[PDB]
Amino acid sequence: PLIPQSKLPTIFTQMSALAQQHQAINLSQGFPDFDGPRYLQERLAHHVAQGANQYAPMTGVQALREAIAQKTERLYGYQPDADSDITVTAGATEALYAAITALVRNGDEVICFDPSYDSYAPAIALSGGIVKRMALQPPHFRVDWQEFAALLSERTRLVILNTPHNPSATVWQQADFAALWQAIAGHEIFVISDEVYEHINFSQQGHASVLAHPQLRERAVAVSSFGKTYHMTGWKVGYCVAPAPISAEIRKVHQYLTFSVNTPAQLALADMLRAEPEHYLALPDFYRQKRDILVNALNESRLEILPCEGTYFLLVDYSAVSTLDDVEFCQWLTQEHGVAAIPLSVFCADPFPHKLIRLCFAKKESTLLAAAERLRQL
Amino acid sequence: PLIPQSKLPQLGTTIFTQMSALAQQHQAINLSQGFPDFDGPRYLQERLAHHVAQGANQYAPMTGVQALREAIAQKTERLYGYQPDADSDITVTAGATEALYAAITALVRNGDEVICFDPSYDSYAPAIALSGGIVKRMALQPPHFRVDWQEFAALLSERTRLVILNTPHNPSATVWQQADFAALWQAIAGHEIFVISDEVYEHINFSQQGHASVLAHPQLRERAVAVSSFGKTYHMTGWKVGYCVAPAPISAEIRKVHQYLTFSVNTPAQLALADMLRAEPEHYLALPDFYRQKRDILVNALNESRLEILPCEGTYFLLVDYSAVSTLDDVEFCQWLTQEHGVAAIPLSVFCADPFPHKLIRLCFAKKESTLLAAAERLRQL
Repeated sequence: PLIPQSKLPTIFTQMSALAQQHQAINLSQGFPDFDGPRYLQERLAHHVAQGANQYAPMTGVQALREAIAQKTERLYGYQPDADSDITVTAGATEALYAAITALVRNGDEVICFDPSYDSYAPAIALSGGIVKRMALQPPHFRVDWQEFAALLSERTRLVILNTPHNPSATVWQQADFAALWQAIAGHEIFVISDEVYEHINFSQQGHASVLAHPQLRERAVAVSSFGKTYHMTGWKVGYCVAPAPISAEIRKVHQYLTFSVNTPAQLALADMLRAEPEHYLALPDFYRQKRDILVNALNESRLEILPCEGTYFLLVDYSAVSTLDDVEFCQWLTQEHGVAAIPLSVFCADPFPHKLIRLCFAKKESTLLAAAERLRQL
Repeated sequence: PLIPQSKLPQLGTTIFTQMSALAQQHQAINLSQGFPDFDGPRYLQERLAHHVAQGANQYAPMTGVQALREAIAQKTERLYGYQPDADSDITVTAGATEALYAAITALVRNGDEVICFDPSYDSYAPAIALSGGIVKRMALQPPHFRVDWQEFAALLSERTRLVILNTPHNPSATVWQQADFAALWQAIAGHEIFVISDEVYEHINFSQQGHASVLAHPQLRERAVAVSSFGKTYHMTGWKVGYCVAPAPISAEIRKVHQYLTFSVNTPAQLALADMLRAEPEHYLALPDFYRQKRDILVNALNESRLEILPCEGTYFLLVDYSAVSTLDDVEFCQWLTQEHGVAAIPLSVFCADPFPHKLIRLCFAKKESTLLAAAERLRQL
């Protein structure tokens, strides 16, 4: 038995096991416990039946890329080229890995922000990139542009940002993108904007996308996730929008990663985009309702809430209630009050000196109400 | 305007989409496409809809749905005589393509040398390059494309880290026998050389002994990765669901990569496939006879044409030598054939990194009887 030497030297699985062993309300898992639109499900079955089950084009089904182009135009006032700027991928996860892999060379420095979604770091490492982390500080987790400016070097190749922000639930304002552009304008720095929660922004101001900034747009990759937008994360279909030159390099990697993406699913997704276009304009109110169920319960609790601007996650400060560290507090919470959450420390590379936990409210009303009742015991 | 330097200034192919475009322009029988022109099993499609309807549409486990991994485990045991561990040895991926990229990315470090065999499936090389690995090619020779073990031994070095073999072999339609795997073990037994066996066409082996898998060899097994594709087996290439079998330690590393590649794969599809595996195991057991019938339609047709055929031992591809018909190189010949005789084929030279001094073209017989009969009637005129 020959053993490989890892080129990359379980939390989410503990919580669901502890939540199961103690019948705790699951608010840790970052996906819905309700299903998606059946129109989409119905169109999938229709395309499978019509026999559209063989390889799809490498860049994605034509109808889908064109439908995505139109959506982009309606939303951000600019129309990408459907044949060269849009690429369908097996989930946003693959788009991120493809974009990162296409842009990061050995020794390149990539600026990221913590707390962070855990998939960026590994991809950057597999391409031999160096991660430079900015530690966003609670409660507002705003980007300290002066700290940012200091992280730049001649090796800075890419900036990966996530907005709305998982796990902090904060969002980037138009002004933040303006500041990013002012900071990287004179440098050869690419931008990857993880905007999978693009339709879950509670500001009246609306979602501020990198695609709305004319200059950043020409040097950036926007990543979206259908699984996240249509409440069906297991469908694994996403895409990225980027200038032709950049999308071309994303495609070179993608083509050998998976080559093509589930064909029926794509056609179904195309139908959904064309049949119910204003569908996402409703998601903000849809999730704001769910968010408040948890917020109102926590206002009668010794637990404190941080402002939730986006994503379907919420941050809670348990200082007044306990002295334990977040990881073990969550274990205590699950075991003593039947509510499972995720400690914010698992999203940080370096020590996080705070008493914050992440709660997901992308759940059925009954789940949120049951959670609310238990949160009110603290 | 920012333009990225490509990590792959490696000019890439459009040979397949171009042949199809030429075929439709001249309404030619398209035998160049490496996928069915008929649909998959109805039961599989039904079960997909069933799981979608039952709400099984959220993230599946990172290593794949538990039920699919066990069904694969018991299938492996029945076929090759050994039962892998369902939890640690099997990993579901979004197509064999991702299983290959993941396995290759997890084992190839910068500078590592990987031995490959031409003619070759075009996805191995680029994945190796992205990990900074060095490709060392063996040029299998017609008519039998048998491995030259002396040539192989010569390619080995202290930097050889991996051997990628594809059996049944696309595009040569040849296969590895039990003795070939025996030879492989003898050749690499003393070095830190891992093996990746692309066995997507494992259920399309026309041998009397049947498909010889790397998984059937006790020693090669604990240092190898077998790659499978459900899309190939169930005639629905667009479903993109594959997997790889490897020892816990190797799977552990494949998984570390896969997890950040796609993380999880279409959940309802995985459950649908598991049902298909448990419910109708006979579907793959009858695939050889199913394809031998389609193959023979082409074999008998050209048995009077002046074109010659080489032995097709596996895959749903067939090699045709056109020496007695034209002096054109294979690329110009396939164009001429599509335009003048209405039958689209793929030149074998596009599958080779180095010059291929032969007049061979690849035909795909994974087509409806009506498609194969029409092609047969046209190939007759040569």
